[PDB]
Amino acid sequence: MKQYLELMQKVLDEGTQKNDRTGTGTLSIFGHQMRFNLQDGFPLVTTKRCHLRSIIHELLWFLQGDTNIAYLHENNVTIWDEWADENGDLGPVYGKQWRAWPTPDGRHIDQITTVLNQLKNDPDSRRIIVSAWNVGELDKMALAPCHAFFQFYVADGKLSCQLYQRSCCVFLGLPFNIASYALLVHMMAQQCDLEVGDFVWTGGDTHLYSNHMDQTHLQLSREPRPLPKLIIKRKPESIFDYRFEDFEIEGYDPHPGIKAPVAI
Amino acid sequence: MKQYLELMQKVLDEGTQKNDRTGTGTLSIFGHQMRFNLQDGFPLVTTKRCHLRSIIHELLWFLQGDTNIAYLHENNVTIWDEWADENGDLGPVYGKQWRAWPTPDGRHIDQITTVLNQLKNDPDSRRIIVSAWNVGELDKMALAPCHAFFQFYVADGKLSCQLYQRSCCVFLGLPFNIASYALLVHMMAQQCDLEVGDFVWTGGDTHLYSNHMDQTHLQLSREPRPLPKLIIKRKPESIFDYRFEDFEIEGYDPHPGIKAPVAI
Ligand SMILES: C#CCN(Cc1ccc2[nH]c(N)nc(=O)c2c1)c1ccc(C(=O)N[C@@H](CCC(=O)O)C(=O)O)cc1
Ligand SMILES: C#CCN(Cc1ccc2[nH]c(N)nc(=O)c2c1)c1ccc(C(=O)N[C@@H](CCC(=O)O)C(=O)O)cc1
Ligand SMILES: *c1cc(=O)[nH]c(=O)n1[C@H]1C[C@H](O)[C@@H](COP(=O)(O)O)O1
Ligand SMILES: O=c1ccn([C@H]2C[C@H](O)[C@@H](COP(=O)(O)O)O2)c(=O)[nH]1
Repeated sequence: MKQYLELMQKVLDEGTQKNDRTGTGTLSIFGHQMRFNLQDGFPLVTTKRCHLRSIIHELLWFLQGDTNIAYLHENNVTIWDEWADENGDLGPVYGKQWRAWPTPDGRHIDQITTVLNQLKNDPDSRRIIVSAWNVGELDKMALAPCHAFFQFYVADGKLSCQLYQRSCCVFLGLPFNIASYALLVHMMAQQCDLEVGDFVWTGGDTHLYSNHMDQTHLQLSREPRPLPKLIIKRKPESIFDYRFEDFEIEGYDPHPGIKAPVAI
Repeated sequence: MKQYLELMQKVLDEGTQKNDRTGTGTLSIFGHQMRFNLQDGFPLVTTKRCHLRSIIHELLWFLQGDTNIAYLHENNVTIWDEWADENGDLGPVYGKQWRAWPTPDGRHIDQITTVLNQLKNDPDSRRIIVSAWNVGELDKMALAPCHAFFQFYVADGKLSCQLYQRSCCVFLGLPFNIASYALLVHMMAQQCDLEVGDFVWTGGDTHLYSNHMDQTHLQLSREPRPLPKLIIKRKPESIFDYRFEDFEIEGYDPHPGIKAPVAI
């Protein structure tokens, strides 16, 4: 899409040559923001074919508060296998923090439940937030949260959301993170009887890995196409009752997929 | 400053009306990003005379890990009075989370010292973050954090910083926050022998209160003046050893001050 393709061009033109913890190298910029009016369509990239199957199961996985790769493997979703332990645990990552943030005194906070109730009962609140950046448990996580902080906002019966991504692999992860959250917004909006608003993406270290240069140049050649439309075919009793089948993307006519190496 | 004034104009041009828990009306937009090249000068508002004394003392107070206003009173800083209890306590706000975020294991994490060490030993890290948003202790705080989370970044021997402010009172609090963090960056930079880079400001619910409209337009009719210059007259042994006298602001010729009501 326009915004995404511009971010790619920006990294290429202004990026800085940094050496990352991988050793692979990187072109990087710091601080960037894009706005996606969800009224214009689901922000799923068209200049390259992306698969929602994994994006959806991961999100539903997150909402369960599950941090064991089990559910994902049972649905043929790899993504988190390269960081899971023997048993398939990743530590108190997204999900554990979303559904059971640990207080210093033993209790547990349910941020998703809180956010739902604030949306329904105090939509004007300026502190409707979900944070995965739990400092006290970062050392117990298989990896530090990339999409670490998000805030909801209601205005004219519309639900908007801003995500703060500390680290961003522009080529591989961004398309995935964007669709993931756009998805959540729709789910929340349906559960609270609100129209969808804007999805605002904000990133910290935004980069393109060196061995992605070819792919990026290839993708920048392709013309963006009309955005598809997300369809929710059922309104569950709660935001925790959604099932994979409930979603359907209509009108998605993307350019062919582009394979690329994942630096771990 | 150009960036600041354009923000105000944007809120006024694109903001929708909302009601906050203070019973006061507001004009707000959601999601915005601002950039300040610290090498251009110290980002202190000139279209309105600002008070540095308080800005500096609050910051030192934060770095000390202090959450009681006694210190602020000794130096005659009043900014926090309205929210302190009978004993001057504000609860586990900024200072406490920064210097001693409590984990569930009974440990405590000093995030400031941590980033300092990351800045010196692994400046390329994409996890140099300080968060005051402790879901577990929000209910003990006199006020939920406004400048909630910030990330550092190094490139070309320059230290940049990005702040995420969930809620922002454009006319009254923003000038304070900008200058506060710009100061933290200079200190962090001086301690790490780095040159200052950019201070990126990212806001969530950015608003102007209904009773600030006249002052806002008054200020908006003024022409920004050249940015002042910050001069540190000493290099302390640690980031925690700066005194008020170590700082000098030169070339500050602001327009007349503009008194305005604070929503509590
Ligand atoms: C962001 C995020 C979550 N994540 C996590 C995640 C973790 C480490 C990373 N490391 C690097 N170098 N780049 C990344 O974008 C990245 C993303 C993802 C995991 C795998 C794929 C991936 O390789 N894509 C495959 C599979 C897609 C699918 O199964 O649906 C592809 O062919 O597109 C994408 C996103
Ligand atoms: C940010 C922050 C810290 N804070 C804390 C803080 C806490 C709650 C808030 N609530 C609201 N409604 N607006 C705010 O900006 C705000 C700021 C401050 C508190 C007061 C002033 C203030 O009254 N402004 C006067 C100060 C005069 C003086 O120096 O004594 C001014 O005109 O500058 C500024 C900063
Ligand atoms: C909070 C503290 C700060 O440092 N700076 C700020 O601008 N503020 C503002 C935001 C808002 O006007 C009010 C907080 O209200 P709430 O927590 O959003 O409900 O103070
Ligand atoms: O949802 C995700 C997860 C990971 N990453 C990327 C960010 C970095 O490219 C790398 C993680 O590295 P560190 O930030 O921890 O160094 O994977 C994303 O872009 N999105």
